[PDB]
Amino acid sequence: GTGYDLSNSVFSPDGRNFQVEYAVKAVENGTTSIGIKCNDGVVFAVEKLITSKLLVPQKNVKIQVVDRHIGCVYSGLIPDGRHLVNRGREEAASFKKLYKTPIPIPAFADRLGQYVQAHTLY
Amino acid sequence: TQQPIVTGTSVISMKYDNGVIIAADNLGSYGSLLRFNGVERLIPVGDNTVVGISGDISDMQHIERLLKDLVTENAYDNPLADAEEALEPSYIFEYLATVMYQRRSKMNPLWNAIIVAGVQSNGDQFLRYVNLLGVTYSSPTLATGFGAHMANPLLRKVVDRESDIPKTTVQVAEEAIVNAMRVLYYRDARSSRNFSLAIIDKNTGLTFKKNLQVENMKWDFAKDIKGYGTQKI
Repeated sequence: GTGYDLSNSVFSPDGRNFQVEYAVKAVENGTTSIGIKCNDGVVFAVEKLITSKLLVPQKNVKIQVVDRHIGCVYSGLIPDGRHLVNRGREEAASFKKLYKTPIPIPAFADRLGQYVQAHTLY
Repeated sequence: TQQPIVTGTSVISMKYDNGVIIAADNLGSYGSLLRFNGVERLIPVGDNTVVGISGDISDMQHIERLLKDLVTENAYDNPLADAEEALEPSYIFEYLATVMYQRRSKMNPLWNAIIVAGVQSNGDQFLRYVNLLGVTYSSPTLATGFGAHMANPLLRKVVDRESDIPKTTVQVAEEAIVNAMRVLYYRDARSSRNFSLAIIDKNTGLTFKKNLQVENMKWDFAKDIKGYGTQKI
């Protein structure tokens, strides 16, 4: 039968999580942005579609910083991304408070992964 | 429900024609044991503010942390973080004020006395105090602990009221501040000779001097004292 795609945590007979994949589509329908790692850093950049001349130039910023040494850029449903950054921030703070040193990138990433992966469990 | 342990003594400050100065020594006392000799107690926040703190050091250290976070979080989604929407002295102070009164009202105070000195976006000097009970006030001069007793009388002979601020120079002011500091070393058993001074001028910006010392000391007269009254030699 079907219907294996009306609920987010349901595995389909082929072992996929359809809602996760429909999510990806919302992504693909979005602006591009990239990240180029380099010899001692990383660069981020995003396309920012100019919907109208009414938009005030250089104001609706999209890239976001986490702590003071982390840049975050995403494509898709902007708010979902912001939500993801608020948690990132909170998780960065929690790490610093307890360990003093600012959150290592690998560690930051995993903190992000785990929160996202969690959104495919219920 | 606490009792300070490692502590730091006075913090003195005064505001002049185009800025403010503030200072504090580098000691962390443990009762009568002058335990730690390299404790900065003047905390620079950004480029237009320095917050001096006296009281329990562990709580100070906690307030250091709160201040860095306040800075980190103001940068967030703030395109104007290093300009028009940068942390002003008044913002930092009202935050700290708020925390102090909330901790006192919960009966778990941050055992400190704090002076926030700085200059505002529009050029106005800012100098104000808040302590473990949430009491706050402002004056052309301000000091905590012994400094309130000794330093204030001195610092006030230069700036007795508001009108004197525009007539006072950095040189005058800094001179005063260093003398008061010297005085305190003489009469405060918990002072140290080493200290930190900082000026926040509406033009030169923030100057923070580390490793100053009390000099020009008058101790020579001690030789002509013998006994406590009737003793001759």
